[PDB]
Amino acid sequence: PFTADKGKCGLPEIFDPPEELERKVWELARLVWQSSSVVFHTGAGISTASGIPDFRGPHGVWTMEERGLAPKFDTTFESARPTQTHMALVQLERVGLLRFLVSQNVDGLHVRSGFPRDKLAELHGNMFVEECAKCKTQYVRDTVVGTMGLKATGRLCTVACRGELRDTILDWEDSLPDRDLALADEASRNADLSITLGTSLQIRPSGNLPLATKRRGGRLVIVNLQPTKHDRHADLRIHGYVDEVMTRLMKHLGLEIPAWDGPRVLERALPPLPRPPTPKLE
Ligand SMILES: Nc1ncnc2c1ncn2[C@@H]1O[C@H](COP(=O)(O)OP(=O)(O)OC[C@H]2O[C@H](O)[C@H](O)[C@@H]2O)[C@@H](O)[C@H]1O
Ligand SMILES: Nc1ccc(S(=O)(=O)N2CCN(Cc3ccc(-c4ccccc4F)s3)CC2)cc1S(N)(=O)=O
Ligand SMILES: [Cl-]
Ligand SMILES: [Cl-]
Ligand SMILES: [Zn+2]
Repeated sequence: PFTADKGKCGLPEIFDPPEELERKVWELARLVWQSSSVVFHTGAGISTASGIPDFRGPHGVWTMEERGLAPKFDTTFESARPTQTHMALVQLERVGLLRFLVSQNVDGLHVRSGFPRDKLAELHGNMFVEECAKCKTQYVRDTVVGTMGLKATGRLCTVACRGELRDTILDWEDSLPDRDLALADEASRNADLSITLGTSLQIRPSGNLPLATKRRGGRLVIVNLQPTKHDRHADLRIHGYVDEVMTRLMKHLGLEIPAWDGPRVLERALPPLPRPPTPKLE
């Protein structure tokens, strides 16, 4: 916990030039069109444009620790708004173009964006979510649960139980939730397209799940400013700001990015909406 390996921190950013970027986002559009089963994998990089610093980027929580500096928040977790990328992923699921979303983010923002919980794996837990130790019932709070490390928050269960409520934030030693990880693994293995968004993929087993798509001929796309662990294994790497890549993709796919209504919780995916007809590819 003092000595916990924090991986490689503050590696240089790569920026694809605009023509190369435009050409790579079109090829990402082509792979989404061809894919039966698209799984998205998200890391702290999708929440940097909403004021929340990442871990290993130039101004990351671990990077600044290594240099004896403090990370800088431009928001509270509570006042944080989902990004363009968060709202793009909401819409891609609604029109049936995303099968499953796996996130390492504890920032609560996929849930607040209105993303269906039944298509989300929160591998490292959720700051707004507490769980009953007895009935395993989860509560999505409008404020951050004040503890970390699967501790007692001080509230009791209201299930028609008085079970002790605990946070969902894994400590370094704590293994991933069996339900979320099993569902993340399954969706990853069965995917023909895995797209990683603002993750450096350095955490096991979180960062290895996109590799499971590569078995039986699936395609891997990494979108990230820095190198990631699995750059070698990727069919397509896109070095740009994830908001720019996702707005450009959504425009190629015929899809508008929807308004955020403010914080809302959807437990179960609604029936799919109409989507644009597919272009002729080959
Ligand atoms: N706007 C942006 N657009 C694209 N990429 C970005 C952007 N901003 C940052 N990045 C990139 O996004 C990447 C973010 O990678 P990391 O910072 O390792 O976060 P994780 O989600 O992988 O951390 C996993 C766990 O490790 C921790 O201990 C916690 O337990 C976490 O849950 C960087 O390479 C940035 O270059
Ligand atoms: N970007 C960022 C920066 C800070 C926070 S946080 O202040 O809410 N807080 C959260 C817990 N960590 C400590 C950890 C303890 C155990 C860890 C761990 C669990 C499993 C597998 C590997 C692991 F390393 S990490 C400190 C920051 C949140 C984010 S966000 N947008 O949610 O990703
Ligand atoms: Cl904090
Ligand atoms: Cl819908
Ligand atoms: Zn209970």
